Amino acid sequence: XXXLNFYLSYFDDVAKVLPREHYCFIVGGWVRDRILGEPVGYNIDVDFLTTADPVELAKNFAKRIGGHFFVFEPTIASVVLHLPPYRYRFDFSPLKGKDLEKALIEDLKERDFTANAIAVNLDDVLTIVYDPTGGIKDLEQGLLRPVSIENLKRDPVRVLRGFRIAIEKNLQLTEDFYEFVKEDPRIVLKSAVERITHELFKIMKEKTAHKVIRELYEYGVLEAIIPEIGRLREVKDPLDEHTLKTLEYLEQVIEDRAKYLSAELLENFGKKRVLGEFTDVELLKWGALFHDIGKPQTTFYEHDKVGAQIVREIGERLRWGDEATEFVAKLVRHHLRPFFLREAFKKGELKRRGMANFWRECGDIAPHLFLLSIADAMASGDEEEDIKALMETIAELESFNRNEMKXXXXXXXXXXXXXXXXXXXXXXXXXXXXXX
RNA sequence: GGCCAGGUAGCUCAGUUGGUAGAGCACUGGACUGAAAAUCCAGGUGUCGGCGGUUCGAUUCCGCCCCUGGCCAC
Repeated sequence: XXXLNFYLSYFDDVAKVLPREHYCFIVGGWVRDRILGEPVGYNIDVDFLTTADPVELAKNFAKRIGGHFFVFEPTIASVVLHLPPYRYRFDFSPLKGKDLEKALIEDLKERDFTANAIAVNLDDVLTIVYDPTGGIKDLEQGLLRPVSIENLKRDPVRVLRGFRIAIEKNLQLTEDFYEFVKEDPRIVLKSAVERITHELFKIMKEKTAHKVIRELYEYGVLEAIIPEIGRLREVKDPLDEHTLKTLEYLEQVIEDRAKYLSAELLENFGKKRVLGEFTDVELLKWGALFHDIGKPQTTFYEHDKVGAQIVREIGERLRWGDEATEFVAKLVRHHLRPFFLREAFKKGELKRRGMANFWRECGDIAPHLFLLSIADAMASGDEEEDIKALMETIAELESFNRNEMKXXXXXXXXXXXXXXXXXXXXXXXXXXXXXX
């Protein structure tokens, strides 16, 4: 054990439920988050270790705060409270033993990292902390240290969390972690697939993510999870450096998306929800990772379609959404289109036909496609003239869409009259002529 | 409570832009057979999980539910 800021309102609701003879402990992330003094976000996650009945506790607590109560999995209980601006999650876990303190420490020693192993008493919050793993000492040094490499081997998905949190909380992972990763990167494959997928996305969520992705490529964890990435190396132009730099540039372009896309294209950008907590932005970055996955398979003619099917296979395997992998695949197939239309514009051969076709085929990925094309044009070292030509091409497409665009009898006649419309009796006579 | 994948004949499974339904085991009858095996030919009354919505037309598109399975601490 080592010795106001730790306060959360709903902790009161924990005290008005929890019995007089039972004790409660605040454990894990929320402590670390607060020790770092990091801003409490709109998403709040708190973890508890209680000596009372987790089911009863969570039930009455949930009835108090007006959230939904549920249990899963050493069964752990949870309460979820969700309204549009803020979302709370409280995980309640059982703590049993003859000795309280010994049991608490016993639990804390099993956790993934030092900073996560810190715990406090709920009553002292409403300040003596428990960190047998010496978390705080590492937090002062800006270090993220696994409690044991055995703990990381027991639950290999933690190996991914290390990469995430270190970037997310801006900490430096210690040496034994990287050493152990170097040993067997493949270890992550021991835990469940959906957890790896979820962590991968959670990494793709933050804007420094390209650094972590590079770390996963160099340490070969990414290859272990996504084998098709390793096949970017066998072809020399450096393709892997090209794609990773394409990703970094895509994040830069994403931050600059306001000055590139028009207002109507920026309107709904980022609003598509995938896997519940993630947006089409993550899908954009994933699209940047896979933007050329087809070059090793095939000058490379068909590599975009091949890319699409490969991405589809990956989405199938890694248990993404159907709509998520569909979106990313569609993003990959069309990845070279703005360059083609750019080539049509530079020679002045681009007209209403090609624009109409472009907005017909894919209008949904248009902003994503534009940003991605810009990023790729940056990573390939295109001359400034070419870049500006591309951005003016994009300008022309948006300019075209914004203003300049304004048994079977039903099936063919309706479609034909709708196509011809894109004057009742006249059109009727036209349909009558269309019949013969 | 959240995400993901499935729901189609008794069992078990296909079906990328909307039309009228498909296989195999199994089951019934029949044929070659002293007999049978096994093989060939014929037989599917399916509220395409459920109720609405757009369409003349929904297994397919959209919306809301039901059921089964997989995941959900740090």
